[PDB]
Amino acid sequence: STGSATTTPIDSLDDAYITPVQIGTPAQTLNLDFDTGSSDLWVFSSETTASEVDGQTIYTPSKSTTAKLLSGATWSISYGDGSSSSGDVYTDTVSVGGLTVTGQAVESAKKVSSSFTEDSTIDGLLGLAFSTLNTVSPTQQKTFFDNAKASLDSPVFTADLGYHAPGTYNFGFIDTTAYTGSITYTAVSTKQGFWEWTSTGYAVGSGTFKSTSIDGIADTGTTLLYLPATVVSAYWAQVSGAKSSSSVGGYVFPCSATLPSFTFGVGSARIVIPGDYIDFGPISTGSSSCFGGIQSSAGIGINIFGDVALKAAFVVFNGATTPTLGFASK
Repeated sequence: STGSATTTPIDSLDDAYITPVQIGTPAQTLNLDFDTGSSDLWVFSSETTASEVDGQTIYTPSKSTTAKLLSGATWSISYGDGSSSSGDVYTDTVSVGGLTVTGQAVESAKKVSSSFTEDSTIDGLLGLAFSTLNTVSPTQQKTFFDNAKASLDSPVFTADLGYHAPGTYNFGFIDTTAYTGSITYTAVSTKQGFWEWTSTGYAVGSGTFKSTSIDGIADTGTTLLYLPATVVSAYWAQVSGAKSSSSVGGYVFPCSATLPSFTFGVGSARIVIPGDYIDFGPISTGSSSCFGGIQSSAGIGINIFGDVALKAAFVVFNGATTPTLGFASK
């Protein structure tokens, strides 16, 4: 089998991407944030504290004839950005772009933190990291991809995120029309449960390429590119008027400035992030100070190749017995 679904930016900055997911019988369609940095499929629901729902579409398991309580099961997650949610668990039928999993754990939120409530466009998350990170207790549950894997034509999914435009998640096949050149594959460590890999270096604009190993994660659920402070400083030093602002919480720059591209290494291959992808707009309405899309990972404890980086590529998440990642230009 295969599946293919369009993913759409939630706002004009590409702060996140939402993908429609059918849950239950009859189908309830929720728009979920596909997150290769986590491993829980959780939804706003009829069980979510009423004061914590503000515009989201909810899953109502009592209206699904295929929903079954996973008795005794609870879940609770905290994300790198400080947000969190928790609740209980049902199993139900979940379809993405034509691909159906029966018996998928659907984690129903009883509580969500303020940032989730405040984002009316995201109805939940669909985790696509390794199932070892899944928070369901007492019995850890499998991701949608893990459940689908054996049925897929090939045990892969691909992320093709758009810049200020829709893109595509495919399951079970590689669309050879969706990228240019060849796909370069690189090794993955699953030891932390992430799609963790080592970039071979970077360049800033037309500058020479610096060969240096940068361990990080391919994370569709993180908006920006977070890299070591050395790398980030080298980038922003090429932007007139850029500075790191403690009060804002990262590098800002005047919008009158021209952003250089940023190149990252995948083996001997190179992915070029155009300068415009690094502009995240005014820090506040009407401000002339713009927020940067490349920021320091210092204090996160890991480097994160988030959407800013991934949307410059066609990315293969290869779930073969030994997982790997593939990157192509597009």
